[PDB]
Amino acid sequence: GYDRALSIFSPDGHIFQVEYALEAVKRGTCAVGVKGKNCVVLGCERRSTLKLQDTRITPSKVSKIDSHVVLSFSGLNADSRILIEKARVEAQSHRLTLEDPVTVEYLTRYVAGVQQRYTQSGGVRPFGVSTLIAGFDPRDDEPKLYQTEPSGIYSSWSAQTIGRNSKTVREFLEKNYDRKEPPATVEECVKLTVRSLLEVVQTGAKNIEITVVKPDSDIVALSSEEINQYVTQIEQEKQE
Amino acid sequence: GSRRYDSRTTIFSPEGRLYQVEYALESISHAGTAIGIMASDGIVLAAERKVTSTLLEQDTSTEKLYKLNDKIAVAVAGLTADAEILINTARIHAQNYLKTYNEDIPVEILVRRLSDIKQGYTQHGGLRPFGVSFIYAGYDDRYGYQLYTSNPSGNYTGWKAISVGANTSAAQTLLQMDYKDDMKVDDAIELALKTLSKTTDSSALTYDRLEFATIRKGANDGEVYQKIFKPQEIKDILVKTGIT
Amino acid sequence: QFNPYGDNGGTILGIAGEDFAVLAGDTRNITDYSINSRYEPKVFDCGDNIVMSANGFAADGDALVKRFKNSVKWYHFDHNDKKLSINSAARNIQHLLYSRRFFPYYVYNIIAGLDEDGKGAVYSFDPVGSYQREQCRAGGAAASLIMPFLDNQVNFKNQYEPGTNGKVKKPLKYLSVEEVIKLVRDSFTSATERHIQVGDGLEILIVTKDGVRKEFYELKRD
Amino acid sequence: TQQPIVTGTSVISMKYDNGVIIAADNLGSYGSLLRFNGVERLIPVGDNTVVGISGDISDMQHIERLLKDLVTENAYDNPLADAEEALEPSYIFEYLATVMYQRRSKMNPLWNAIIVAGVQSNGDQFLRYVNLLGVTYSSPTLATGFGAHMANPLLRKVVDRESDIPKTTVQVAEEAIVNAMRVLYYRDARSSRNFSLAIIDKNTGLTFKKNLQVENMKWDFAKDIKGYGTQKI
Amino acid sequence: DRGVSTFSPEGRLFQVEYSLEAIKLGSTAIGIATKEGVVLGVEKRATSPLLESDSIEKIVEIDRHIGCAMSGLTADARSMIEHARTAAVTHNLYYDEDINVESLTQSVCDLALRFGELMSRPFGVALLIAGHDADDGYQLFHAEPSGTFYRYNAKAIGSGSEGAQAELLNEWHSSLTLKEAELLVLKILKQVMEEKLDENNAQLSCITKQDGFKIYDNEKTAELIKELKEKEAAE
Amino acid sequence: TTTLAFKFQHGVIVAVDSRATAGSYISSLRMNKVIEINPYLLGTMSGCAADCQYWERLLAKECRLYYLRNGERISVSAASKLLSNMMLQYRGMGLSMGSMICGWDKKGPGLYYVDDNGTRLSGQMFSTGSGNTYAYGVLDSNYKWDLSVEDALYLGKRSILAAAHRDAYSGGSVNLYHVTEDGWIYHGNHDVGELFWKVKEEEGSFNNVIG
Amino acid sequence: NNYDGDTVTFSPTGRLFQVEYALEAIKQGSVTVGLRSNTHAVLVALKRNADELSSYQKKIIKCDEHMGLSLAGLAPDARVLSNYLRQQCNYSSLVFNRKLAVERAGHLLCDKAQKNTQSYGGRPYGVGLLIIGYDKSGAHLLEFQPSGNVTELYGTAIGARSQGAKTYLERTLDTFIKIDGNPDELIKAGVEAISQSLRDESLTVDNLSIAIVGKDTPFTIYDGEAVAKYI
Amino acid sequence: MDIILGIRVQDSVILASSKAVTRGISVLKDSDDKTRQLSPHTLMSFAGEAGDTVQFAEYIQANIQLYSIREDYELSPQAVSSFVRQELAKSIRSRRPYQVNVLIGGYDKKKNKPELYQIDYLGTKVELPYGAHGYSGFYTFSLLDHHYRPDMTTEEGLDLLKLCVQELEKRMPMDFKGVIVKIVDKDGIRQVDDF
Ligand SMILES: *[C@@]([C])([C][O])[C@](*)(=O)[C]([C]C1=[C][C]=[C][C]=[C]1)[N]C(=O)[C]([C]C1=[C][N]C2=C1[C]=[C][C]=[C]2)[N]C(=O)[C]([C])[N]C(=O)C1=C([C])C2=C([C]1)[C]=[C][C]=[C]2
Ligand SMILES: [Mg+2]
Repeated sequence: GYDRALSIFSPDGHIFQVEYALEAVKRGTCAVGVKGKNCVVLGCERRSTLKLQDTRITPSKVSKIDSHVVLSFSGLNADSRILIEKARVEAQSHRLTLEDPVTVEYLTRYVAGVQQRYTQSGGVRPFGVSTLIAGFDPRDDEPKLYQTEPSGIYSSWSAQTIGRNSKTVREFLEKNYDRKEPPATVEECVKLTVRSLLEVVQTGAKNIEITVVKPDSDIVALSSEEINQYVTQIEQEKQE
Repeated sequence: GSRRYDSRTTIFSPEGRLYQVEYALESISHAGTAIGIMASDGIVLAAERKVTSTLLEQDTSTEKLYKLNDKIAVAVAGLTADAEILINTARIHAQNYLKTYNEDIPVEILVRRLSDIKQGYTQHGGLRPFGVSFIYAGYDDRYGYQLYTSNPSGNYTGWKAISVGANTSAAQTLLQMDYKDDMKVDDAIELALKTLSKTTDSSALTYDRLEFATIRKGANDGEVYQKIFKPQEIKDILVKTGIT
Repeated sequence: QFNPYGDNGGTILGIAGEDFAVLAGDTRNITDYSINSRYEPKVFDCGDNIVMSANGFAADGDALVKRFKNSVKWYHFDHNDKKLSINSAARNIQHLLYSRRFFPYYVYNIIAGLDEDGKGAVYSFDPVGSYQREQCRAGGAAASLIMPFLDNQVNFKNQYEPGTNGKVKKPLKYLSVEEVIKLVRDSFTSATERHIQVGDGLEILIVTKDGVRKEFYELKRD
Repeated sequence: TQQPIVTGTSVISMKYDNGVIIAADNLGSYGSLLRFNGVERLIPVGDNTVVGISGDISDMQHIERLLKDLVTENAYDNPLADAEEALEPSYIFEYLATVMYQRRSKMNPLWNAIIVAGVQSNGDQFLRYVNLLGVTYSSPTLATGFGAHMANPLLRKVVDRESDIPKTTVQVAEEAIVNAMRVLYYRDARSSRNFSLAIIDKNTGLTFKKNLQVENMKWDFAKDIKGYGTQKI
Repeated sequence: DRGVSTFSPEGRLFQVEYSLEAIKLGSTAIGIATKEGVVLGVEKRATSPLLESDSIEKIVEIDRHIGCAMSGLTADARSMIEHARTAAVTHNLYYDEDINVESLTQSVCDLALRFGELMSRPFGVALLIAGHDADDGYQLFHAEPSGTFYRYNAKAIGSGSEGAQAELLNEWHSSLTLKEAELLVLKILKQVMEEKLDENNAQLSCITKQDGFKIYDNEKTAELIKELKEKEAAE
Repeated sequence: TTTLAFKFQHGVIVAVDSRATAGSYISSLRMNKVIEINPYLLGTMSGCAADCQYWERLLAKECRLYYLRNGERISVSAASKLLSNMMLQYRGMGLSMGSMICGWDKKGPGLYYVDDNGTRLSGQMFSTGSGNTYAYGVLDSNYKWDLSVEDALYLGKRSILAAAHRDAYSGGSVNLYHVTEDGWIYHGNHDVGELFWKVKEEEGSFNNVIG
Repeated sequence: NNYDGDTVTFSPTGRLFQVEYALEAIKQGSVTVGLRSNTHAVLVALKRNADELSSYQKKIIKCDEHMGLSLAGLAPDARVLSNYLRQQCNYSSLVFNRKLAVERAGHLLCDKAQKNTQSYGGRPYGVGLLIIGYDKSGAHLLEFQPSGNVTELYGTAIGARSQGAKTYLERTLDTFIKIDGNPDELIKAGVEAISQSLRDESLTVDNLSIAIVGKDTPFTIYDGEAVAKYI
Repeated sequence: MDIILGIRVQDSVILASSKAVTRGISVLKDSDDKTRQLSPHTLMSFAGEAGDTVQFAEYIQANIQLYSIREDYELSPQAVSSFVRQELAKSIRSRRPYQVNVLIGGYDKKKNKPELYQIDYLGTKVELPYGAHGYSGFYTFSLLDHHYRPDMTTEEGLDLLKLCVQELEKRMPMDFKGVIVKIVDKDGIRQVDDF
């Protein structure tokens, strides 16, 4: 079998293949995650270079791993499918062996472990993908939001963004998001998520996707018109 | 040892691109243009054969349009030999699904499977990727008529109208201009041929330089029919639309 | 058809004292109605103040003891010459036995020594690996002859105090090493009389804080 | 799992003051057929060890080759192969015992009963038994098959325990062995008159005697025996 | 290119030496061993204020009597911790006892050089393994990706290591109490850290014979930080 | 053997005998048929002694690793399932094990029966071993949810006594346990010989027996 | 230069540079001395520390009751090779009821090291070993190099500044060989030999490591206050 | 385990399954639920060798749930039944086959029709208006042959089911401790708590 060590250390102590995988994430469309008091919202950019697209059947950016956990990403689209499939299999495997659905922290730790494994296994390259994993643990009303990256490190975030121009939207979130008082309602949480994407997106038409996840496996995706109403209200307040 | 001669096909560039995937796409850009157009009452697949000869046996020839099952077909752009490897895998996958669930395979599931195979060659194994881009035209009872494309990266996307191969930039602009959502198959047939006629590198578009196919609910009652056009039938539709 | 098992007879006895322990066993080795050897040692010093005897099918018994002695050696290598405690040896032996759950070591194993508090300890095993710490245990051919005698004379079972008539039990006073050896010798002398596979010789290994000592006694050779 | 085909019967042995004696007949039986009459079942290993084998002859020939190869392998990169690092009886026995027990544990045994007789470097007598089950034991007298039932009782009258070994000379021990071989010829239906005997002494070394015969046999009393009860003529 | 298990002309494995450079870029971790216990402390180093700092888990329990702190490519430590926990509990299964700290450390270090063309590269993380057993008492070990492990009275790893190690050189003595060690870790962490040390961006932990391995609460550490400030202002 | 376990208002009672047999020979008078997996988890043993000890001690390893990974105690449901999945690996290979996994977790007190076939059942009351029928008779007629800790301990003790008396392959002594939310509590070793005569006199039961 | 990328490549002059680079790792290692008489064999090792807070890296490893070695270079490689020796010593005992000859132990190490010098992908061992032992042909001392070369010697030394101790033993050859039935005097000669390789630092209580094996003496290691006698 | 029944009426599928679990000569449980929800509108009851039944059912459940998540779509009862049949047909020639018989009751939301599939351990699939496994059919099929209509209501289906259980309780030597009854219709799966 092909055993070639592709991910290796350089004289300065860097693993270039893992670092170049982060550059693939930088190229990917922007993804944002914001957790409110009783919910988490996942926002995603859709680049408008591709029109004549069939939005019914085109792979959505946010993916359900289980009925209570979702996963969005930035980076190589094909790579993300492999992580999502593995995550979905592990979620059912956990229910089957332990008789409880996975916690969001556990699912994140598994996906992060897969990414790490691909940084020190022979004949494979790292995943060019960073993920945002969000949801609610079974019988728990505390929101969960985690991030992973090609190296395999993961951590919990009050709010976070990844992908192209993520530096800008992170700048926005750092000054706008208050820890002492997070978005109390769904509206406030979605509004803040849309506002953050409007710093980068371009047009607020079909370029913004929003997915709201609430406790007890209550997950819904907002439509174009529903999002467009947020876009309208934000700019009308801005004209002042 | 052997390491000396390894090209390392599955690595990132400093910019975060996959070298071999990008170079495979460069190969595909020189291949004959293939177009897919989805209408409300069917799908059209049109494709241009590359600089043919008069001594080529056209009626028994197939380099662009292939049948995966009774409901799904593909247009090819790139290395034909590479495409046939994948096509036969897709045909088997469709039959496996039918044997397991006793239902025809949904279009997307077949597309995802093939795209996952392409993905694998970019991440592990140390082998060159498949130099192939597909346009998938198919029907199922969930989403109805569907157009997809996949490329050597293993990434796939859904489309109302799309082109692959040579002159896709020019072709996509022409399709974006004249395409409408309430369009019908007969109109889509005309759009596909008109787009090829303007984007072609050849002097004139003729029947012997084309492969054509439609997927219609224009079959007797609630069912779907695949029509791979014969040379004489391509000649007739070229006269009908007013190109020759 | 090939039968991979056999019966080499023999009988063993382990008794735990207050600050000592004994592991005794006869030295006769047999097949069917023949004597192979009148003196074939069956109880072994395995190091770290632990004695061991695997009674039953001698080939499996020798293999197990050999493997445990090896396990003690590698325990020193891997854990900085740390002394293998009797409880740790017992648990290790369980895993040696259960590694052959589906093709068992056909032996009844007993080990003896001192626990980490300096008190006498005996552990006893079945062929598949169930074990437990005991005060008194006879194993092998004449085990059923000896155990009841030990229940009576070591744990004072069914013995009460005269005058009370069954109301007050005989108190469980501790036994000295000299008293235990008397019970061991009488157990084997009695077993030799009524069991054909028992006889020839008796070898006893006594374990104290000072080390491992041996005592040998002749038995009837018929 | 197999069945033994061509077989060799008893191997008998005993310790004496300065060494050990071992003996075995030269017959290779094929069931009740006394098929092969020139079979050597005592196999010397160096000048300090004799391995006596009973049971399946095809497996004996295999063991014979393992021992021959063992000597070859021990000499490799060994300047002291004919001195301090020569093969000892205890090394040879433990090797065989390891092989026998492994083979029984794979349910494919070498269908034999083996006695390894020899003298160690320090002059100590070595005598140990091993068989198809991997069962091992040592005793002042050892015998396989019928020998265990008939020879041991006679040999144990000479050396009944360990303390009798220094009191037993080579002449007495050889006499006992030769008498035992006669008794086996009288009473073992799978035995022969012709046999081999080996003595390994710590002073005089290895003496290997071939083409020995059972002699001084009593048959004359047979003439007087008539019928099975009431018959007089 | 070149082999992964290649020796340099100086007699060192290139990859092992390069992994050590990655460890120098990692966040600071400090360990101090005393006769009353071993203290482990780490710099969390959050990349952003929105990152919930309590999810940064750079101090980890291996067994009740063994703890562990990490520095470098911390993702690489997860499989090492998993192996350590398995080794610790497996030995308890086989021998009905706690495993020696040295033996646990040796088991972790046996993974180190299992790389070639097994895993494709050495680990890019160093570990401070602290614990207690009956034979050798309170112990602190430094496990490297070279497969080598040294025992230490006190040790610092990470970006501010050589500066911290020089400070530990002067401060450590054989009669240190547990409380004194706690303040000493906090003092040196505060010295080498970029950002100002508080209960949210730094974490303490310890291992004692009685209570075993414990990670300190942010409320408990906050008091020790306040106690440190006052005693430094006292002279 | 005889083992039992039942849930009630104040947790779960666990009672077992201590006899071990090799044919008709009583090999052991006092064998521990309960395993202390952790301060809040217990496991009973019936069937092959070696199988019970090995696999339930291996379960404790796996339950312990759960705590280290998740920083939290494993549920009774999950622990019982790990064990049943172990049994399912050696499917038809000849293992003989019957155990009840007893404990307290976030759902409250938990009780699961698990055997060598892989069967895994949740329930209020279980009894395993050669004498389970005798124990069930006493349990079924005297069980309530509203039992006091003192009365519940006695019920499980008395139910084992019933089996120890009638079943030839049950006896020796009774080992009692009580599981609370603060953990399990050992309630001693009780010799059946002494316990029988005591219960006979105090209760008035076993009238047919002379003493 | 162009021929040092891997172990599978000879240079134009017939040299194996990866093996030579592995040999270099031994020279960087701390000094260790080996010597023997007709009755006993002794190892003396200068242990090295990382700093004042650190412990002193152990240099001597026991392989059997009658055999053991001292290391110089990559310590993990010594652990692998000593583990192999432990197994081989143990195979000889379990199968042949025979203590492994020291000479045969050297032949086995040679062959194990050699395989790593001829195959692609792997690497040579980066450690040197001094093996002592007492077998049926008396006391023995071996020197192992990761090139594969194993040599039987009266005395030797390997590691940094080992040339000084090696010269001393070459002068003392006739004296220390005759030290029969006197373990303390043989150790003294070893301690005096390793002292010729010291600069700046001297032999302290937690610095020095000694091991001995002989006629009626199992392989035992002396560390800590057990070697204060010889300082 | 023993008795599992199934009946397909006008607008729903009803499954009845015994509550008893026996081990040796003792009934360990009299409230056991011999069923698993494979999807919101598909229920599978099971009966066979001890241990194998639950392991197989949960394995099928996991696979269908995995499919549901992957495609964000519920498989038709027909598709699920075919998947289950293949797994059993695969199993029967294995080293150690899974000895499990199942009934799959589902409501097809596309066709707006209830569907009942009977599959035995060999992988023998049949679509039926009513079905059973083991000896259950011997007692009950004569009643079902007589009384069954395809236009029956759910309430009439339950009444005919009661009559079947009464006949079983009268003529079987086996005490199966009553049945748990579950209904599968357009609104999903629910349990009849009083039967
Ligand atoms: C009843 C006593 C059964 O009669 C009960 O189920 C006990 C359970 C038990 C659990 C843990 C520990 C001890 C007992 N079972 C046994 O005692 C079993 C029953 C049994 C015998 N053969 C058999 C059984 C079960 C299934 C298949 C086959 N008895 C044993 O396992 C026998 C083999 N063990 C012993 O006799 C000895 C043990 C254990 C032991 C001995 C003998 C000696 C020293 C230590 C331990
Ligand atoms: Mg007798």
